[PDB]
Amino acid sequence: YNAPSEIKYIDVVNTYDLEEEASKVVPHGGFNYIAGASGDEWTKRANDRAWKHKLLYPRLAQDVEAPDTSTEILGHKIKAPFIMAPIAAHGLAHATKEAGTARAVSEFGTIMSISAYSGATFEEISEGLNGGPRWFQIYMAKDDQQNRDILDEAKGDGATAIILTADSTVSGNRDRDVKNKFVFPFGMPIVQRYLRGTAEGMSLNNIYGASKQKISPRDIEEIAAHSGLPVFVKGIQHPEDADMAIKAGASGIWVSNHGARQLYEAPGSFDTLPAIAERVNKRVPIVFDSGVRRGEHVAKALASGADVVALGRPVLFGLALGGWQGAYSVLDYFQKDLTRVMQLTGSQNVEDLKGLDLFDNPYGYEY
Amino acid sequence: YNAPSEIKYIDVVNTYDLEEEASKVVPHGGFNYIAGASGDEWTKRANDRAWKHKLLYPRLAQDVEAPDTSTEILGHKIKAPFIMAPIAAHGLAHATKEAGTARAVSEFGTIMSISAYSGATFEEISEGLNGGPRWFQIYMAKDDQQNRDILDEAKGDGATAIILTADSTVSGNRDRDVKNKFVFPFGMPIVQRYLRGTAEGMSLNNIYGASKQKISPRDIEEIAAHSGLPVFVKGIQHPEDADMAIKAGASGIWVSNHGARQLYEAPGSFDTLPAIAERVNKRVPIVFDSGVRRGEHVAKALASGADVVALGRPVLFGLALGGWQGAYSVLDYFQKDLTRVMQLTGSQNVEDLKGLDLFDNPYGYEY
Amino acid sequence: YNAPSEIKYIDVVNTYDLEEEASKVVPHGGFNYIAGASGDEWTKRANDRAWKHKLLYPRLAQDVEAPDTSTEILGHKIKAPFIMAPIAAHGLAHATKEAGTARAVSEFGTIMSISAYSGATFEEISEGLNGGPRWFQIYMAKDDQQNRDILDEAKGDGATAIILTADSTVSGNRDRDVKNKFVFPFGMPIVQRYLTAEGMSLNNIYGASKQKISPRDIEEIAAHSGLPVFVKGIQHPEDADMAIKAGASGIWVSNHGARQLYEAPGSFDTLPAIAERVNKRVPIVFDSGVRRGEHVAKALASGADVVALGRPVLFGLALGGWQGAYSVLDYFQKDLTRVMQLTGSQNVEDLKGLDLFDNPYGYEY
Amino acid sequence: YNAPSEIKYIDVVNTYDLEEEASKVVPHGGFNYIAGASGDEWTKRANDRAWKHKLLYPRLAQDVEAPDTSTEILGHKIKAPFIMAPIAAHGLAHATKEAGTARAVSEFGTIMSISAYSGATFEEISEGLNGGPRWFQIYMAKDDQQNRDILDEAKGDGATAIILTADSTVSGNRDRDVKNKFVFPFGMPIVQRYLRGTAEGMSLNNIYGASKQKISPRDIEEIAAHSGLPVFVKGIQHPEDADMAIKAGASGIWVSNHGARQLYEAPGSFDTLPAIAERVNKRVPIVFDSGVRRGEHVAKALASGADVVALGRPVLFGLALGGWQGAYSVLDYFQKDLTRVMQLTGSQNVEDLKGLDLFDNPYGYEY
Ligand SMILES: Cc1cc2nc3c(=O)[nH]c(=O)nc-3n(C[C@H](O)[C@H](O)[C@H](O)COP(=O)(O)O)c2cc1C
Ligand SMILES: Cc1cc2nc3c(=O)[nH]c(=O)nc-3n(C[C@H](O)[C@H](O)[C@H](O)COP(=O)(O)O)c2cc1C
Ligand SMILES: Cc1cc2nc3c(=O)[nH]c(=O)nc-3n(C[C@H](O)[C@H](O)[C@H](O)COP(=O)(O)O)c2cc1C
Ligand SMILES: Cc1cc2nc3c(=O)[nH]c(=O)nc-3n(C[C@H](O)[C@H](O)[C@H](O)COP(=O)(O)O)c2cc1C
Repeated sequence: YNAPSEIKYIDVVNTYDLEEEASKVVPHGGFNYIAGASGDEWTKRANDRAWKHKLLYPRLAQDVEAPDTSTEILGHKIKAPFIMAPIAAHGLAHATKEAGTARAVSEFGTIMSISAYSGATFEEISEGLNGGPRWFQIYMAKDDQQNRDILDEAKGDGATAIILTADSTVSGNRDRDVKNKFVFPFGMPIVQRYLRGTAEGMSLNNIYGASKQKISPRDIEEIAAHSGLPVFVKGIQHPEDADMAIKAGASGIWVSNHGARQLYEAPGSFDTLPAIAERVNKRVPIVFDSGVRRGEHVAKALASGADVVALGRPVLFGLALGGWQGAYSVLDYFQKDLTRVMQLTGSQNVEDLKGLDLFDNPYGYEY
Repeated sequence: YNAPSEIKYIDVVNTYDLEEEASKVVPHGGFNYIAGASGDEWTKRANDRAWKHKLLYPRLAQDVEAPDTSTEILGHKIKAPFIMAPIAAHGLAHATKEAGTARAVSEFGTIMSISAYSGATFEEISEGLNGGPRWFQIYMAKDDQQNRDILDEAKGDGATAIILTADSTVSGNRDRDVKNKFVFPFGMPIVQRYLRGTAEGMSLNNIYGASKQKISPRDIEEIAAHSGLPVFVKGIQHPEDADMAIKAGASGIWVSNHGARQLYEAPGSFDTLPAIAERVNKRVPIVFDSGVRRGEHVAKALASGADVVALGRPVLFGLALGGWQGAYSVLDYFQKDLTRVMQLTGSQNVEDLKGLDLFDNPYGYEY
Repeated sequence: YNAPSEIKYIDVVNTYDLEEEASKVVPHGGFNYIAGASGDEWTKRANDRAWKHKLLYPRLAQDVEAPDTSTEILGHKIKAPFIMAPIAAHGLAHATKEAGTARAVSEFGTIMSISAYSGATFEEISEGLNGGPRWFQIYMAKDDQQNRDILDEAKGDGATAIILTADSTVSGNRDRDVKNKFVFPFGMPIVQRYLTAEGMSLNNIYGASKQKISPRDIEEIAAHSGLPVFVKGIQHPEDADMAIKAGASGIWVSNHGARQLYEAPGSFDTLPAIAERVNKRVPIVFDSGVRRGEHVAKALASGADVVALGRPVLFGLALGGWQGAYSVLDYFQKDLTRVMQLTGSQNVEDLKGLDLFDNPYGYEY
Repeated sequence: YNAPSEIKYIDVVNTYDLEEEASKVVPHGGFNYIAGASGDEWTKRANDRAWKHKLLYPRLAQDVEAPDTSTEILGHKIKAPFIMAPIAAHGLAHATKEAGTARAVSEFGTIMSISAYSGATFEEISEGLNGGPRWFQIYMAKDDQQNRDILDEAKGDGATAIILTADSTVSGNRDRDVKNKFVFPFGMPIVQRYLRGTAEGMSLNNIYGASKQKISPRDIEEIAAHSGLPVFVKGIQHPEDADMAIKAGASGIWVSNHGARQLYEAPGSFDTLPAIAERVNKRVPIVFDSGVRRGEHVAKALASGADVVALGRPVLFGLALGGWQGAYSVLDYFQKDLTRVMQLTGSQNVEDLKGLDLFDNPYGYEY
């Protein structure tokens, strides 16, 4: 598998351009595993276009200067209101894999979420983190002792939160991967204990098939009880699931449609956030993902009831283009992009973003 | 007329790509008679885009595993909540014609709808069905006695329901077939008695022209009284017609716009379904059709008041690609497609689909 | 300028296709005069896309057979609920000019509307019409004598109604015509008295015509002529009130095929508010974008009594003289007949009562 | 830097065509500095498409002839209800630069707004104006004394209003300029004092960066007191900013989004105008800009609460193609374009425009 290996900073004009730039250096199967989505990708497009539904106001004479992007979540002080989403198999994008990403996230000054489907070991990722905060994202085994073992290993590594991803009990209908007969070109060491052999050579379909299908609210209770860490439930698009998760002992709600990689013909993730936030009613923090590309998207999420957002495909494409420094350039971009938005919207700090008026655009994308 | 004749299973990634595939092995005229619709096909596009007006939510920690697609309608146990739509002249798609389709439907474990405009005889279809359940779809004669005879032969053959299609008293404005000067290359044995001759060489316009124009609610009561079978009324897009039909003695409502092949500049069929379901108020079963291409569509139709859906074009395209095995592959695709959708929506059985919350998408297709 | 000249029937599958086909037989400048509209033609597209705002229902077991398309308007019995709209300089389309259209309209069995900016004389047109009804559409001279004379000539020739066109006091911003330096290649007998048209822009022609039309003008035309008067060009309900009050016997809802005010609604979208104001006081003619039987149906379900046909008939004339134009009318009649059968309508009155499905998603659905 | 120099009238069919025409005579970097906007320019498109949201009615038999376009604002009599927007660096478009634009505006008979980021000195512009009225647009220095001098200097030149442009406290995300590495090829003599060096070679990001970031309502107060002139606050899109501005001593409101060059993923300017006009409630005059390309636009804006509009890009494109004569030709087109719209909408004068009904188009651009 010919993953790129060059390490270098990159100029980011916008993150959209990074997709096509990455397509030229990443192998065809892996690239399309990363970039693609369910069906004909209408819900991926909806994730993007949802940002035009609520528009930002420039505000004038607001007595603002040098906006501050720092915030805090569950007692982590972070440099900007975003974190790194859990993403499988970073080796598809760059030879330095999750250790590359981890170094970038750490030196930038935010939180790394570690996928259970990582192609790096905890030891390898930890080398990249170099002390930096990490949250571990579990894809559950069917066997209870194996979940206890995985969670114990995650906690031993330093995780300060557990992310239960529950929107992938079976795979999405990912046409590109089907058409490409995509299989993983390397192992997944954290979960291989419950796979039939090694992830190498398996389809995602069958790896999710090995994970737990019959997730119930008791799993949230049990993960909380066992780990003693705050538990996020990830993949929420319906507000009743945020109330269920909280009542089952969740410490955070992670609004997401898995980057449109899961259920097809579903809403753009952003359009779901306000009802979710209204139901959460500030009981616990909210992480939002699925389609964040610009500082304006960071701002709009917060104004709509998120505390932080999670970043995904653009960081991975930066990773492809420049290893840890390319991924860092993308994080840096987002920080600067937000800073501009903060200044022009009249926002001095992060809490101010959460209070912004939004202009309703009933005409949608074509205006 | 060089119809395809190969029999084989086929890979279905999505049903949409089956159209272009079928186009390369079906003669130009018949292919376009199958794919085409009225006018510039805006209402066919509407049938497809309607599915984006109501969007599915993924649901989490639902305690669902191995969902069951099995259901029952008018006492028939079927393997999934879909049945075969009545479609004329399957020999246009495949040399094995309706006998091929029958075998696929029967082997799969659902209901075959026999079109009065079949190019195959009752016994030739019965061959392929091998004992499997069948519903007969009447295009009425003007002559009362010819209707009684057609119903008698249908019932004698084993029909357990009669379907009256009443949205075709004259033909739609099918631009492709006008431009191609399409005429049928074979005969229609069941309705031949009222054609003045044979369907071979006749336009569809003139075949519809020979059937009954002055259909009335008495026709429904007469068919129910004579056959002694439950009667569906097919073609309904307005709720008042549902009230009419039930009052006239129908045992089922079949919501359909005939694949957009009849009235032009009409709504997408799915958009008309909630109003008709509300009016029906569970008094009889509802079959929905016109635009079903995905398991998501099956789920949405049920969530919106349908009890089952009927499949059309994609099963025909499958028949063209690999005979009965080809059509079978299509049925199997829909079954697996729906199973995924059930798992991700939190539906353990088919009844749970009927209670799903849908997200309203007032932006429509471009979002 | 050489207009086509061939006469023949045509196979009309839809009217949209006739635009491109005609483009291949009409000289460029003239064809684009016929086909073009103001600005980037956004409002002409709006006229066409408005039809998807209200959708028809198929209706079943309606006990209907052999629908009847015939109707009546201000005493004239017609074979279908449409008439020919007034259009200028038909010789741009076909050598046989307004006489060819006349004959088509006449044999088909509906009413012809005569433009004052016609290229043919009353007499040339009357031979075409062969005993058939006609409405004269006036563009007003700034001088009263000339209006009296035109009106008498028009009633002398046989006009049974008068159409006041009031939406063209100055021209639309027609970019095609400006880019093409388009000028009329021949003359308009009926109005040259206030100008020859040959070699002048439409801007300067409208320039000569009356800019300060007022409600008085409608009273006067009714008075002088003693014939039922239509006010043509209306898109706002208040002008329907203004009109009826000044003695109009009919409202003609229209935006001039989008050849006039730009960035305005599609014409069909304006129709309900106007019909509601009119409150069946006088008959309503509707135009600006009818292309299908479905459109005739929707306009009638929406408060119109008949529609007027424009572009497609003229494309039909380009292609095949009188016989082509006739094929288009025959198309519309048979197209309407299908829609009636599928919608559950036995007759034209049934069309005016159809329920329509509201589509708030618009054209892309 | 190869600015065009030809001086000639031009036959404007529509303003949109001027952009491509100008692109062939203006140097690449400059041209794209002028034409471009923030991000993917979605908000520049929204500026343009907002015009289709409210549609004009033709009105008949209105007894109207020879519409009068002239109007009055803050005691200037002007020939049509539009003025010239303050735009930096006309030298990017034409060697005659701001003196050329000035002559056109002066001869047409309206007001010139002078950008603090002019490439021409007050004297050069004054020569072109030849006694014509002028408003000066300030980009604030951070140093108080220096603002006093700038305003003293503008007042001495004959400014009869000051325009505070407050939506540019930092630059928009102008991807064209980033990608072209645009820097100014000449100086800005008026603001040299606070760049402490030439603008030549500097980016717009660093120029804005030198102007004042922390603009507060007190700045508006201090400018109105020190200058004794009516102050406009420019860049307003939210109704609260209009309240704030009038409260702080402003004598006019200027609704603008900087032609989409500033905050991205914001509304189209016109959609913001009614709510601002309702809040202002005729207390001061309103100038509207950002996307006016047609006479129909000027009408719609006045019908929506504007007193006059400000014209930007189309005028500069004219200047590129014809120096002062080409710019003049643009002003002349607008005036005739408006005149046609007055006649057909039944508007005898400018006040009549302000009373026009508009048709609400909820279907937006695609209809
Ligand atoms: C290539 C890829 C791999 C992913 N793998 C995982 C995973 O292992 N675990 C998980 O919880 N989410 C995973 N996600 C979803 C991300 O956590 C996140 O929801 C998504 O990337 C947000 O969408 P965006 O990148 O389009 O903005 C993955 C997403 C991508 C694109
Ligand atoms: C090629 C073709 C032939 C059809 N023939 C019949 C028929 O003979 N009888 C009938 O009731 N409906 C007929 N229909 C309508 C089908 O019952 C069904 O309503 C339609 O196929 C649903 O649209 P879809 O197939 O695009 O989903 C036909 C449809 C197609 C495409
Ligand atoms: C080429 C052309 C010339 C026209 N000339 C006139 C005219 O002289 N007087 C008039 O009242 N309307 C005129 N109209 C407007 C028509 O009466 C009618 O309102 C228009 O054709 C409706 O649009 P449609 O043909 O696109 O359906 C003209 C239209 C066209 C296309
Ligand atoms: C090249 C260019 C330079 C501009 N420079 C300035 C400026 O120096 N000061 C300012 O207040 N506005 C400036 N603007 C904004 C204009 O004042 C005005 O808001 C804008 O041109 C209106 O948008 P439109 O030209 O697309 O109609 C500029 C706009 C452009 C395109």
